Amino acid sequence: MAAGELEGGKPLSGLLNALAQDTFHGYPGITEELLRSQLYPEVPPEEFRPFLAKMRGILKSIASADMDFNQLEAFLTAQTKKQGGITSDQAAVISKFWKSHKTKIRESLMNQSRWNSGLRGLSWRVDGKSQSRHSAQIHTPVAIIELELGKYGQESEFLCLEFDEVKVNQILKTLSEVEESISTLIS
Amino acid sequence: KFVVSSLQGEDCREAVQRLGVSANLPEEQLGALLAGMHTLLQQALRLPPTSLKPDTFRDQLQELCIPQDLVGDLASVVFGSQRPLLDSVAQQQGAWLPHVADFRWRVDVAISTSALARSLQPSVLMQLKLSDGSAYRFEVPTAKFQELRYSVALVLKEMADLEKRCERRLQD
Amino acid sequence: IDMEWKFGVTSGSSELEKVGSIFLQLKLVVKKGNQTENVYIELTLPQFYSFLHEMERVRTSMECFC
Amino acid sequence: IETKEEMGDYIRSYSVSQFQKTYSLPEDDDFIKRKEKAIKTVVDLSEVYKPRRKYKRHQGAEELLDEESRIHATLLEYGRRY
Amino acid sequence: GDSAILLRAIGSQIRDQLALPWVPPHLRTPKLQHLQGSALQKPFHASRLVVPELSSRGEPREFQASPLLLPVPTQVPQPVGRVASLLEHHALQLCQQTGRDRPGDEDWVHRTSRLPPQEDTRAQRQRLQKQLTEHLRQSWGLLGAPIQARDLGELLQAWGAGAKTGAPKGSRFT
Amino acid sequence: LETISFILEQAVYHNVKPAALQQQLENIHLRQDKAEAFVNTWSSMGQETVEKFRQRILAPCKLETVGWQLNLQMAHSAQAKLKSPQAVLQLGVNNEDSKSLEKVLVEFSHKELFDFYNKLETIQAQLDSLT
Amino acid sequence: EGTPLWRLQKLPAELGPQLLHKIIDGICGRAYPVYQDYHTVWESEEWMHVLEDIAKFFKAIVGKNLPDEEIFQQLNQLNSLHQETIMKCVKSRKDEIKQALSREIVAISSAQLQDFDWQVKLALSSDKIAALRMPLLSLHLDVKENGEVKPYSIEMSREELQNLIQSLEAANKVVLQLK
Amino acid sequence: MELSESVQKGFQMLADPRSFDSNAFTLLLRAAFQSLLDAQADEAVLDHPDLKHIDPVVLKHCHAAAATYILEAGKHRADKSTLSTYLEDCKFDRERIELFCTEYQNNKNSLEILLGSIGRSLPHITDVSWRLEYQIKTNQLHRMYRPAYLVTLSVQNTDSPSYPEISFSCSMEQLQDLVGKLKDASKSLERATQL
Amino acid sequence: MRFRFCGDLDCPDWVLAEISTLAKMSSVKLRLLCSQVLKELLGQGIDYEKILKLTADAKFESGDVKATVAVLSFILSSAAKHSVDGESLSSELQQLGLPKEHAASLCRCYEEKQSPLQKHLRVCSLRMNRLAGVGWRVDYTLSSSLLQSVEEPMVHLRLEVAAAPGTPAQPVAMSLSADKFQVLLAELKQAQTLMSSLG
Amino acid sequence: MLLELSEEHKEHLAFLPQVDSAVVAEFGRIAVEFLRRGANPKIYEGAARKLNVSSDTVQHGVEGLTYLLTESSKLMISELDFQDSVFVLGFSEELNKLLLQLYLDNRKEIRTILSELAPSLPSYHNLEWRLDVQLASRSLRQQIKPAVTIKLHLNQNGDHNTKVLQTDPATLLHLVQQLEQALEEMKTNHCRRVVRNIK
Amino acid sequence: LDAKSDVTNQLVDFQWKLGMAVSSDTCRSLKYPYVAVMLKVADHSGQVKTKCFEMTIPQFQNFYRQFKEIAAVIETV
Amino acid sequence: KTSSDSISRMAVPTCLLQMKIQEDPSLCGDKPSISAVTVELSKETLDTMLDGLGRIRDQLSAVASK
Repeated sequence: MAAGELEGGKPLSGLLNALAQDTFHGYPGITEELLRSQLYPEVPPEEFRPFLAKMRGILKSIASADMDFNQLEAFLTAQTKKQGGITSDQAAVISKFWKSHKTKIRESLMNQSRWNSGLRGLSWRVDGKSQSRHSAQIHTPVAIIELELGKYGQESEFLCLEFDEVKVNQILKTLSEVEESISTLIS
Repeated sequence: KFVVSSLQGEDCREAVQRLGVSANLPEEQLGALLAGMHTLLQQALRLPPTSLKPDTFRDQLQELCIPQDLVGDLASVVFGSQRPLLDSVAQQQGAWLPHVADFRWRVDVAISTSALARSLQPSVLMQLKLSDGSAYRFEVPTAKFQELRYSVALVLKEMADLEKRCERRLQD
Repeated sequence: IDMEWKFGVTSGSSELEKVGSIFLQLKLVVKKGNQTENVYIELTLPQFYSFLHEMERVRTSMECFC
Repeated sequence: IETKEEMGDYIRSYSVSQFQKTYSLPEDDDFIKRKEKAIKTVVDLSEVYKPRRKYKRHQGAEELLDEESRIHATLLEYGRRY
Repeated sequence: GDSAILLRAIGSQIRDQLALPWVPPHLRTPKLQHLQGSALQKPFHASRLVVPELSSRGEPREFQASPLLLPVPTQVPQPVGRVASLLEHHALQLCQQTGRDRPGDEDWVHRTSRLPPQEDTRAQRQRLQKQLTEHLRQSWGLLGAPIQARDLGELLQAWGAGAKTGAPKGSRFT
Repeated sequence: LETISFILEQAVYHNVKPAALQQQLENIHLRQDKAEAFVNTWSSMGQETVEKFRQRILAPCKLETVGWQLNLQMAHSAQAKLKSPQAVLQLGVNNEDSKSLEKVLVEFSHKELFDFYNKLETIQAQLDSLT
Repeated sequence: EGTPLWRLQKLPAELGPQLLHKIIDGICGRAYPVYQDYHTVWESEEWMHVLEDIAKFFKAIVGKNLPDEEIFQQLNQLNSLHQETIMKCVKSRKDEIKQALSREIVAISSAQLQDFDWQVKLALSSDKIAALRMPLLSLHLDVKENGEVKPYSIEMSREELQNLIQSLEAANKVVLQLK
Repeated sequence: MELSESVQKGFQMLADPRSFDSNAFTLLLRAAFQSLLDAQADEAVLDHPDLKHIDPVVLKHCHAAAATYILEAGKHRADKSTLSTYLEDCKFDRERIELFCTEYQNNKNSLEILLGSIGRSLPHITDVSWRLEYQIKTNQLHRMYRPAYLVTLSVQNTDSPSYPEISFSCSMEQLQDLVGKLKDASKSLERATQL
Repeated sequence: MRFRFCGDLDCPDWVLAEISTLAKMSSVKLRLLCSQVLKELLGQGIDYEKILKLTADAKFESGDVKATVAVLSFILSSAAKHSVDGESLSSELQQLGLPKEHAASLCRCYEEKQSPLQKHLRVCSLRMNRLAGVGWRVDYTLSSSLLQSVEEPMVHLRLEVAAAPGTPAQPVAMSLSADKFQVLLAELKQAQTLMSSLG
Repeated sequence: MLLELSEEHKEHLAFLPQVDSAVVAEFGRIAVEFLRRGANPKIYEGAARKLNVSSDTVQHGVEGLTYLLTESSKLMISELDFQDSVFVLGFSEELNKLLLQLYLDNRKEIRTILSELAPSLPSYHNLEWRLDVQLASRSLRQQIKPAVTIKLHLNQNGDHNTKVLQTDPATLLHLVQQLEQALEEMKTNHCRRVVRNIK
Repeated sequence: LDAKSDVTNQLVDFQWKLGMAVSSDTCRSLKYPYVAVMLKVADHSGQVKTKCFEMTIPQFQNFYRQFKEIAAVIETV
Repeated sequence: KTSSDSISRMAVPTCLLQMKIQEDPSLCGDKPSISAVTVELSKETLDTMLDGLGRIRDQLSAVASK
């Protein structure tokens, strides 16, 4: 029956945001799915799920390349010029909402795409040695760096390292080569 | 002979293969023969000689489909000088859980502690190894040690009671 | 972060009936990253004395600059 | 039928074991949690009345070399009534 | 046929395998070891392999005709390695064949008629590489950068170190 | 609360008499109500605290529970017509390092249990030199 | 002390190609030359050093794709004959070294796939029913992670297999055009 | 049963009498079989002076092609007709085809055994042992008198060359249910056999 | 002699003993109790309060109700094991002592739900693993320290496996070269071609 | 064998004799509650509030009564022995009868509770079998290698543990043959004598 | 076997790669650059581990700047 | 500690105590399991360590002289 689609907007946008939370942001704990059904009683007796499938289809369709909003309106109209399609005002409303959560969606997609340990922060220290048990006088300095590594959804590991002048210079040279390779490949 | 050597856990596959090659015997028949002998001997050795007399033995072995000259070998292997070895290894098959391999301890007398200037509390350190390859080391205060000792003594007493009851309650 | 110790005397063992071997036990609460670990050690008398002397030396050397 | 009350109840136990394999009657569902408290209570109460070695054997009873007498003597230290 | 003949063959095999009784493993000939166990089952591993090529362009052919290049099947010690590596080599060769000359269907053979060697394809993948390299060109200044902070680095050299420690110092334990 | 706990830890460390507390805490500008509350409580359950600490342990493994089972074995695959008793002991070892408990399952015969009992008796004789 | 190949002079001109080519074979994935073939010419603790030096020099030269002269000039102070052996060795099997280097690039990751084997079976009957006839594909994987080879097993039916093939073909439609 | 272009070219070259005679063809085929089969092979497979007149490149290319063809035929359980037809499509004669078929037949069984020995499997059990006891008492229970069964399985893992043993404790009812399950499995096997 | 619903084997003893206990009930209440246990097998759920209330009239205690439910599940699953029909099962039950009325009443519901039960049993049969889902990513390497210029792709795969119902899924991760990916895809297609001719 | 009580434990039973049976029954109910639903000393506060009775001695009495019940059910001693044992406590005959009846009515439940204190060993729970035949592999395409898949479930100290195995028809026959011998000894003269003369 | 210079770790080799992710199951135009690193490190035992992680461009430039600052500070004193 | 990420400069004493441990082979399996540890201390922790160890030493000396 023609309930909600042409009448209520609040349930529709609520479902869109709940789906965004459920599928992109990784917070499926408590969603509006279980509350709207008994708080909004407009559940169709027979055809209630398949329209959620079109919800999912449109949600994934725009998630491909994130085009400029000038080109999103054309596709939204083309997909939605049929029965039960979204309105022009509602098309603008949903087009706005993409800007409201674009960067977060992209980051969650990249975050929910990682395959190896990622860098979650660098903390270092540079010291000056004095002496030891047998040695009585030393001045050569060192550097201490600790790496925050961890795959998404798992406890982070820590790695500690030691350095002196020569090795620091070598690492700086290697990073400089990395930068040069990054620079020369644009053209 | 090969079957008997197998009952002590030794690997003797190659000699069996050589015998099969020498005698021109299909594997399908050698395997069945080996299985038959192994099962027959295993069932025979379960019982003690008191529960299985030679008379009944060869009477059951009754000639139909049986040679007369092989039962002598069967009796010799069952009632020979190898029977003590077979029983000894057979006795070793009745085990489920690990047995104690060694037991070492060390008793200390705590004189001082960070949380107490003078403790003066006797303590016992225990290490235990098991046939599975497991090694365990732990502390054991005095009261827990007394509990353990009392439990061991009670178990000894009850085991003696069962040992007494076995003869009296089954020879009627 | 934290440390504990226990100083005591042995009065026997599995293979010696009587012996008065002194010993010292330590527990070190070391912050192994975001987690915590405990390091349990045992020392003999000469080793403990040498450790104390070495710590005295480290204290002397650690207050030289300021 | 009299010996059944002692050792002939096999079939009922077999059927109960078969049923309980894939089912849990509600009374027994929370019994699994009640079990831990029951065991804690019984162990603590046994701790209250733990048999304690407040009594001693007179020194000098070391001549015995037996597996029947010295164990009997050992229990005398705990004063437990047998 | 097969839907029934396969069942008949399976039944015959099961009957034959049931015919042989169980024997202790210590008295097991290799055939039974295959039947009544899996002790002699090896894994599958493929090792990199190099083969001579019918290309006589020069210097490399000297190596290809030398004893230094061992025959292809005998480049690995174990025969299982040999068979596995040869099978994977053939499969990979055929896969590279699939993306090469192939007498296929009425439409898949269409491009094969006039396809230059990896040249006519370059026009329509240069567009993809253009997107890749233009995405790389971004973020080198899009955010965070410019990082030009040449103030914390070299100034420390001028000042140097001013203070220093003196003589060995110590005190009495408290 | 931390300061009070530290004061109590010091007091039990030194096993001081309540008079020492009454004398010394008041010296540091503490009002008399606090001193009386301290001294009465110290007199109340002081020796219980030191006895509790006296049984403290530092090693990461302790023995916590003891259990045993008695069985009679009568037959198995390679033998029959047996009348041999057997015993099982379970040891509750608390892995205080992991805040978890493991269990050790051990099995004995008469001779092994007698040897174990003799070893425990020897350990007991060792502990009796400290009377 | 000059080029890392300076330790190679002790070995005469005759036994150079064998050592070099067997080392390259070891790099590609085959076995490495054994000690008991050239033991008289080197000591083990330094044989390892020269082995590593040769391997790393070859890897660097192939990876950076140096021109003829610069490779030639670095070998000026070697034996009168070893230089041409080295240059011919580089000219012959450069592509194998490049392939090994490209394979090692994939080693920059948490885990890598080494090899696999699949078995197909026909499930006939089970305790639930005696008319099952369920084809099942078993997939075995040997994936190397950290520094150890971890085996895995997956059991699939026709639907899961079809979905997996569909996803992998979707990925292949990108892989094929990315080349 | 698909084949690659390089193998096709190798088999095309193998037919030419100028490149190979009957003796050279037989020696190459036998060398390929030895390399595929023997576990102690070396370069000696090609050190047979009769073959020392042709370029090693073609020699080894055809050696690899022949080994690949034998491997594929063994994997696909090919028979006389398929090999004969493909070789006939390769411009062979009735002599080379016959010798190839004979060489395939000579050591077919070893090749069939070899390819069937690759792969893993779930742990395979070998035998069982049982101990019968009569429970009496525990520390907190003093009169039970209930028989209990001890079981021990002997299994060997193809993944680790060892013989780990699995142990579990069963009662009479559990043992009866287990025996019933195994008997049902046996009856299912018999049903499969009858069909 | 023997019966077929137990797979052409002699009927067990516990079922024989406890079917009589089942027979001391009302047929209409059976039509609901068997429905409840059958729905429990079908996965809808079981309300033990419902069955206790339904059999509350006869004051059947724990053992009797336990045996009754066990027998219902056992016999229904065994009959569905060999695709046995209502007409034969009713006669076999009559041979077991159950009155004809109870056999008719039970087969009224048993005969009308065998298809969902059998399909669920097929789905819920023994299995070791199952591929819940799959995910992939493609990488294109440009430059590296080992090799200055590469310009070749890479494939990342993730496989999610459910080892049992109501169990956490343990993912699998791996990194593949193009060649391994292509060979794997080809071998999977070969396996599918071999494995689609069995139906 | 007989509850020859300890003096120190007896001293804690002095509270009840100075207490009427009306509250002794409540104390027994409290003991049953402590066994089943657990112990809560806050009930001491409730008892003090509702009766103005000291908590310490009430705790002593309840724990002593519970200990008596536990060690009386732990042996299943006959009623006459129990009557003889409690004759030394100087208790009223009505209170003695109440104690004996309360002990009698709650023996089986207690013994069910106590059986969870024995050492926990791996135990059989369920077994599943599947039959399959291998048809193809990556090296051989046409094969016939039948095998039996087994999933064995074991319970250890309250957890569920699973094992995946495999076997062949001959080994399965051997397993059945051996396990049939396993449960054939209990029908023999030796086992019968052992299980009969003991009880 | 006691040396003050090595306390915790000392990396023996440093390798890196540059690549960008093109497509994914949940997104066909992912297309972002990234840079990876492989570290093989040696502890007091004398063994060699292998730790690998992935970074982005901003993180990499932060890494480079921090190492530059470390070099300056260590040089000055 | 001359400098750090969150502070451009300082001069603070620090200690790095390293130790060697031998554990019984039986308690760890088939390995010798000889490990090395490192703990980074500060002034207050070192002072507490030294005070406690000196207290223990004084107790031992008093017992010796008693």
